[PDB]
Amino acid sequence: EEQLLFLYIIYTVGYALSFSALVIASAILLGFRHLHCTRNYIHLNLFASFILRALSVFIKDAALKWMDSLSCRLVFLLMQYCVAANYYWLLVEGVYLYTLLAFSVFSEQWIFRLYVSIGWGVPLLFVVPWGIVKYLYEDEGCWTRNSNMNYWLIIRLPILFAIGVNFLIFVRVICIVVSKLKANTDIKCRLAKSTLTLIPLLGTHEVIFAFVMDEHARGTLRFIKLFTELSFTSFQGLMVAILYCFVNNEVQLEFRKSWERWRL
Amino acid sequence: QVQLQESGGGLVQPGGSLRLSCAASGFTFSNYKMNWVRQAPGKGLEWVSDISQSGASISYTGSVKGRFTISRDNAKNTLYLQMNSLKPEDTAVYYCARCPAPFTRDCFDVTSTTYAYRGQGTQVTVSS
Amino acid sequence: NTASIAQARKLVEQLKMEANIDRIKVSKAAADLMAYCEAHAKEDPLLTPVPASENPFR
Amino acid sequence: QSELDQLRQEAEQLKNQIRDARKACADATLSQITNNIDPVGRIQMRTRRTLRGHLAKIYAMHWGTDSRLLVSASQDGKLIIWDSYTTNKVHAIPLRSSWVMTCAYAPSGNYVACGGLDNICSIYNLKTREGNVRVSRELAGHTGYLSCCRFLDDNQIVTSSGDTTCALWDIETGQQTTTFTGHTGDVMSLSLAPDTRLFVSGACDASAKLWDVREGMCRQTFTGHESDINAICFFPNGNAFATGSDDATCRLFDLRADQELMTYSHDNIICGITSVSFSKSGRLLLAGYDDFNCNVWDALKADRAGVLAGHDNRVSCLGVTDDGMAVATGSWDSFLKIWN
Amino acid sequence: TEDQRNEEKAQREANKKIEKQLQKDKQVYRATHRLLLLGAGESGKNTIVKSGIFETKFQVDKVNFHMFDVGAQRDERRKWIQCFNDVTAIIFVVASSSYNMTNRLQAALKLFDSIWNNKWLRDTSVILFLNKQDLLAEKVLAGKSKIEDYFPEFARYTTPEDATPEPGEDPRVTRAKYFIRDEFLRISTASGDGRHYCYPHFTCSVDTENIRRVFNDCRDIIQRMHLRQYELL
Repeated sequence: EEQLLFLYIIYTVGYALSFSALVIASAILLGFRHLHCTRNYIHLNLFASFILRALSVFIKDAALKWMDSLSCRLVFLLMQYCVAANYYWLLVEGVYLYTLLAFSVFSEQWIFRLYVSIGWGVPLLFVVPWGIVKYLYEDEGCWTRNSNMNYWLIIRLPILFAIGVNFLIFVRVICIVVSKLKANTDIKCRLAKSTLTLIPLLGTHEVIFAFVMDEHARGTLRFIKLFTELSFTSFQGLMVAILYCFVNNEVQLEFRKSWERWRL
Repeated sequence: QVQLQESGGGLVQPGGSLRLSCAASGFTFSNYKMNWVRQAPGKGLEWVSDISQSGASISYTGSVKGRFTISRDNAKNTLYLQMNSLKPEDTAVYYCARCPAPFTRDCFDVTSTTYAYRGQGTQVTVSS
Repeated sequence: NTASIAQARKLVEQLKMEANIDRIKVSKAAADLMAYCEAHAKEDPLLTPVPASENPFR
Repeated sequence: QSELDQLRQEAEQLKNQIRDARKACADATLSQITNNIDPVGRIQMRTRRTLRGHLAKIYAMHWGTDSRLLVSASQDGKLIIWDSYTTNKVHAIPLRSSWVMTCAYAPSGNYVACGGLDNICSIYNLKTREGNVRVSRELAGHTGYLSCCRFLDDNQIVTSSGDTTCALWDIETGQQTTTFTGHTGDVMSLSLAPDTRLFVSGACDASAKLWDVREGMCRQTFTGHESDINAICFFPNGNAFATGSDDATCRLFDLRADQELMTYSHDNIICGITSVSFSKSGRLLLAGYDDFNCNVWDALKADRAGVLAGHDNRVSCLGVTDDGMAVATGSWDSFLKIWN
Repeated sequence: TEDQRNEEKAQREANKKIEKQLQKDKQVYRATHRLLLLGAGESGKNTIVKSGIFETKFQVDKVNFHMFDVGAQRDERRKWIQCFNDVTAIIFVVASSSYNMTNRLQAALKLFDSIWNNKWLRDTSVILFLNKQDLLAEKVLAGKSKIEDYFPEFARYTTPEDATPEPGEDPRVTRAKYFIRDEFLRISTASGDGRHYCYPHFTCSVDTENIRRVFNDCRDIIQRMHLRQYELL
């Protein structure tokens, strides 16, 4: 049992640190009033999605510790929505970054409304029919348990489609970055840093882990693969928060200016 | 009153040597970048050389590179220009011009036709 | 020269006009400025922060 | 030419005579006259309003004579008249040329003026003849960019331009009635005297000139600054004025003493001044800076009293209401802030 | 106090109308790239573009461009050049056939250096047009004028290995072209950080691809600024 308990402590501290960093980053972004911009709004929405997913995981943990008609079914429905909304908000800011780089015409309010719709409403568009099928066709007392693979495809396919589209966007952005770097010696270090900062933002660790590590093979590698995967999904929120709020140059200048005004 | 008086010019044989001085007053000398500008007869103002505030960054035009030596003394508020190998094409009125603003790296309008912060000029004639 | 003589004459005559003016002592001008500053100190909202009752920006 | 040489000799002799005359009047300095005056203390003004709506940087603002309305000009090609009490926008005038560098509000409140890289000063009829705001008159005499403009009244306006000249205009005829020449550099700002009989102008030659509006001649020339003068403003008495230049200093000149009284500078300030203004009593000198703050100076002493640090970009303009109630600052971050 | 409430309601309605108009104005403003066309009187920019300031609007690939040419202004620029700090790019046109005819090329170099190091222009990119390429080629082929006379470092300068010349070009013409380009790039790279960039372009006064060059340079500038906002570059 101690083998899984080592996974539990990292899986919990990772989600705690991520939640704390995300709420701090949301406070910082919502406060200075000079960072108010469309990309920062999308970053705040992504922070909210990550916070909601962490809260859903903590609710699942509390329910497991406590342990059936409406509580178990409704919680699982929000569990699936929180996961789907977080994944689709990674796509939305992936699409927005690609839109900025390789598009010209866009109406700010129109595109922002469309991105909010895709980030929030679209995950609801396939989670609810999955809930309807779960409640009707198999009529299980709790939706946590799964019985047939086809009915789960209502959830997995949109998430996989989002992950694939976001990976394609990541590839295109990396190509653009390397093309820019070529026009400017030591381009490898800059490219590696850019990719390492872009990975948590676009959530491309899933496809990389699925490729380089094979899920079909078990053994001693199963513990290592599961450990690294769980640790990375636990620390993804913390990494995003650090990289796009704490080490952000604009945020550091805002903090320095706020401290300088107090000194005066 | 920002005043710049340059003295030292005059008639000199080809291949001769002349030293141009520029006495400055009315501003903090060490805070500004100085320039030397000349106007050939019948032509416009042409930039010649400049020296930074501390004197550690010196630039010349190609025509005089290796021949002219700009120098400044912050204590005496004086700007110098040493001339070593004069040519008939070097005959011009030489102006001691100051950059418009202190502590800046850009130096705009230093060769403008009507530009304040420039001396009256000293005549340098090279002939036989 | 050809045309700089005209602007030189203009500068000389302007300097002549500016030189023949009446100047007062700097101490007197300083005293007058000080007197004006004190005679209006109670009518300067920026000097003494006015209470918010009659401040239209609170 | 010997004629030019002797003319220069006469000019420098006259300058020496003027310098000697000014030196003889410097019996005592203003710093030691007001040494026993109690310090103003610490001035702590807060931002009360933040006017948003401009897309690009702001070069000029002008308070209304009612101390409530103000007009601002931004490079997006817009004139906006604000209601500073309620932050509501009253008018939003689209400009024919987007490179506006100055704006003036008429004392009667019936007109606003603007100009810039296009050498035209445009007068706008604010009062609704039929409901809208349109161009009333365009003044196209100047051969350089318009840097400042101030209404003497309706139908009279004084403009300073980059062609080193100031002009006096008749709005109905659209023609210059007087041209003020003598500056050797771009004229950056002008300030009208309280009686509107004289005005001072600061130019890029480190000189300020006192002009006679009626006679169209330069009465006095003031020197002492080391770089281009970007701002100028009379003391409320009318016998003195303050300047702000790129040499990171503010100076106070006296008309009657015909020289400098005080210098307002600090070792930690190495950026130029973009705008200056006095308080209602003239005890405080407010100066905007290239760094994003504004400094409040004692006028009778050379010590700083407070700082207005609210802007995220260069402070380009500022002004104090006619009743001295508040001071407004424009900036390149496209925001106007009301301080109190 | 009902009159005060009515006046406040009317003021709020007027403010709402003004903000509604300002939204459309902002949408138009963000979709247009402003350009400052700068150069000497004989640099050839008058033919390239073919009152205090002149204005021309051209649309490339459905993208709006707003290029401003400075007209009736004095030769002193240190004050009105600050109006173009937020411009998308400054198009600098230089007559490459002026290294001897008044060292106009040195004056252009000094102007470019002043633009590059100005504090308010330290975020604006420069599209550099080395104009009059045909005249420079014919002057180099004639041999009457020697560049080393006014640029002594040209004697010891070698054509860079990455230099891609036109098929029918004398190596001397290519060497002169790239020497002038590197003369500008020495200033460009001396203190030019990632804030702003230079885009050299060997152009003729009559080239149908000049608008395409400007479009590509502006697209690169926008992409670089977007990538820097995300701290990717």
